[PDB]
Amino acid sequence: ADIQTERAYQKQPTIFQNKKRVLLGETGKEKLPRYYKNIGLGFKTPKEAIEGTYIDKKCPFTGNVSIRGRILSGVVTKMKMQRTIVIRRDYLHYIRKYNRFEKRHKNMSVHLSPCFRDVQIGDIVTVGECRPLSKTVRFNVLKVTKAAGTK
Amino acid sequence: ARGPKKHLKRVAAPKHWMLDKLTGVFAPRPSTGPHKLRECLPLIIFLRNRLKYALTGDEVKKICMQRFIKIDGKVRTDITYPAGFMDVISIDKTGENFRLIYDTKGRFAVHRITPEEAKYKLCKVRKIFVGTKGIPHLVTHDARTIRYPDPLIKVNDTIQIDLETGKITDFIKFDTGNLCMVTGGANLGRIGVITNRERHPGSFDVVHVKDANGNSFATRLSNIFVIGKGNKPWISLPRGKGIRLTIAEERDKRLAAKQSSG
Amino acid sequence: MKLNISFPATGCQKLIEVDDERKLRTFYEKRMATEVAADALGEEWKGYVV
Amino acid sequence: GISRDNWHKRRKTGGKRKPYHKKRKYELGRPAANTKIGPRRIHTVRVRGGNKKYRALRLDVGNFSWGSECCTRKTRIIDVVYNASNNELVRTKTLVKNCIVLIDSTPYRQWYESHYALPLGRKKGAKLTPEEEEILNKKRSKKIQKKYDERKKNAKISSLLEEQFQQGKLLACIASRPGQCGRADGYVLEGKELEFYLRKIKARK
RNA sequence: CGCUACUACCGAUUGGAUGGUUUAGUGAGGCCCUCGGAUCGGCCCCGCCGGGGUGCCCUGGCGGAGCGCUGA
RNA sequence: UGGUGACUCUAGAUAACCUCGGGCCGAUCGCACGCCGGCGGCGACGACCCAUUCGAACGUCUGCCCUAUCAACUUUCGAUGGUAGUCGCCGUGCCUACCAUGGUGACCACGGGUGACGGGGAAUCAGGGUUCGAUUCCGGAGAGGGAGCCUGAGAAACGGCUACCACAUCCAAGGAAGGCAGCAGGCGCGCAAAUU
RNA sequence: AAACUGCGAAUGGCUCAUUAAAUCAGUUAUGGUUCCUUUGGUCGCUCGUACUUGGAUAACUGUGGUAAUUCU
Repeated sequence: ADIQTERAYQKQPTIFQNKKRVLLGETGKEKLPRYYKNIGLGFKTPKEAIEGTYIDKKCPFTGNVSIRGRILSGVVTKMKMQRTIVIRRDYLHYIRKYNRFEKRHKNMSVHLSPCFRDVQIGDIVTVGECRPLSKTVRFNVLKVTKAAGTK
Repeated sequence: ARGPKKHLKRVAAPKHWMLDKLTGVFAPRPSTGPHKLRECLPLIIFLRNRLKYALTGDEVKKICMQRFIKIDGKVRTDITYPAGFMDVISIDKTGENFRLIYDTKGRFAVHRITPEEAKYKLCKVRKIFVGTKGIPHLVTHDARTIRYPDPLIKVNDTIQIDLETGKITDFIKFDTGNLCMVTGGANLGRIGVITNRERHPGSFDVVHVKDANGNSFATRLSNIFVIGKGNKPWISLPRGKGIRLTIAEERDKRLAAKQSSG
Repeated sequence: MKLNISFPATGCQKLIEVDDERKLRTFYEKRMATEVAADALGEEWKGYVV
Repeated sequence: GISRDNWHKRRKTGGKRKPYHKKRKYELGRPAANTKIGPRRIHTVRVRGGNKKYRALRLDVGNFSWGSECCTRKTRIIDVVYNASNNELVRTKTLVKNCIVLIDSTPYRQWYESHYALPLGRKKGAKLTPEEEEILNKKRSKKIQKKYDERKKNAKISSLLEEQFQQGKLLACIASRPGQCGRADGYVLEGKELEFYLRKIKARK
């Protein structure tokens, strides 16, 4: 697919893609190295990140974002922006006078890289905290676990 | 507030200074220096409250301005100078030397050391980095920078600085079986052998320490200071050797001392 | 309008009181730092420029 | 004045946020440095901490790099032809980061010809003047001519860059922020990026 | 249904007051940008024995009565 | 080279650039001192930069009183996100241009009220709880109300400046000057609070 | 003494008007920034009048203006 759907050229800023080509420099292939990094904390770089072609500067694996801070989990509830999803974290808040709990939830707008295709509503996502990416986004989707019902 | 603060309230001061709640509204705000505000001991507190060499801050000022106090071998005339862990305070007029070392209660002790021990100190290396044509540099807990350190010295180790020259003479690795003091937290002032280190990536590592009396405790890796190689300290320890007694044992010792004394 | 006249070659100065506007229609409508002949003040001022 | 705060912004729920303090100095903004092309005019700005920002107001020279040949040269900026953010920036000819410009190819061609024995361009196909054959052919020894011939084999230029050199101007992208550092530096467009920006410039006419 | 008194409503009509919010017009004053150039200097230059061209004759401060360049 | 869980880190190499408003690489000062001229101790001060010392700033997670006689709000003039930039000390719809149609809500959004600064904490209390917290500690805000700035490392400072609105002082009417929610003190207000 | 210069005057003190995920508390992050001062390190690392360069301006002397100011 064409990765150049923007008014400006999309590229990985750390990759030089027009190193000089000559007869010896080209033998039936142009070649294009792919910048990717191994984020920490045991998270493995998805295969599509390594062998993909998308340009996403907020992607944890091939972009310019450092995963540091809280590592949370949520359930995907809305996928209707570009490269951003809304997940819902459900918890119980303890009211002490009644010695009981009440259901509460918080929505979280988190960045989803193009490396995670086939993400559905109800999927569980492990997200990691990064620097502010937009007005409301501060977490990047690190891992996707499909909801029970995969067959 | 605009700009930095320049005052410290008496009640908001660090508790281990052991200041009253009636001898004024303010506590001496320690100057910026090699040690943090809440982990230091100002020179006025040491000279007046601890050693009783002065009865007022004016007398501390007189003592310090007569150039009688050396801190790590250098004369300090700043009465709010932040003196901290492992530092050496020399008073050549009275011919004494002290090391700033925590009690088991978490308070800096009046720990007199020999004039030959006052020639060196121990520093925990806070970071190591290569700069400017590949010269290695090391930064310790005294905020002092040492160029060309041994390529075996890493973060969390301990190095013995010669105060006269400022150069490294020896070093202790951070490893199990090594003696260490605790320099923060609930176990502050305790001494023991490192038994384990739980690595928590992206968070604080936890180090387990076993006392000389079989007691065990844990701290954060930033609260550990390697004191000696093996179970032999490289510095003289205070009266209590880092053994935190329970309240019952302390009461029993106090009662025995009362019986022996009166 | 009085005149605070200063001779810098000897560092002297004096406050003249001029009340005749005929003696003054030589400085009027002239901005600062403008060199004007002082001949309109009196016979003694002939040749002076201030 | 110009404020970069967030409490004037609506909440993410759509709620309206009331102001609890007046504007702070550290939240300020400044008027844009509309860096036009012209004789060098740069104004120094005192910024937070006492440091200096170089608010360039006019520039006509930049340190642009030919990446494939690794040839960085100081070069006159002729024009600005494409701007991805706003089209009005090309109309007013404002130098900003990532704006496509036409720069002068002369220093690059001089280095190009000092690393001699490439395919013919304007070397002898558009200009045959003297005073430059003593830097093209000269009187070379065995070692020197052998080294130049060893350069010759791996000495080629993409046809797009070739016609750009023929026309006297090169397409470049400004990789520095002239309104902050005072320099309009960048790199010559090549490869697929050059094709992309040529197609974008063509589609604008 | 008559006496007597206090609240409250709708309030006949809107005389009432520290009031707020707003479309449109105007808009002080800073800051920035593009200009402006009162004025003040420095070089080249007609100059004066307190001025290297030594049959003393002439850098540098000036005493050296152009605005041509240049800086603030 | 070295380091981190993780760098587009650190260090290294190359080609060039290097701001009229222009970056550092010392025309500074004291005390003790001795040769044919040389050398030199201990200081003071100052300047780039690297080190989180004191911080500040901006983010993460969770937690706040009453109200539905407030049920849909935001999206025009940024509302949610994407791309490029501008500005900023920096991350960021922070602000522009283009693009997508998003974002929040009965798990109470949005609006309204609060005799609401928040917390440490206080009174009362069998176990639960109820009520309070302007008030000496920590954090925030303000200096009559708004707004805009200079200087500076740090202020949108008010025992700084500039203007407007309200109030108000002196004047020879031309002009000049102001800011006690600092300590005392006065008036007013009041049930309600001290020494110029 | 005065004055120029340097530093502080952004701390402290007062008050609780605003303020309802705002502030604030605990937790965490800056690998997204700045940081006077202190402390330690760096400070012949640059191949291109020096046994010390220039112009002012206060304080001071002197003449003043305004009814009036920490005006000048």
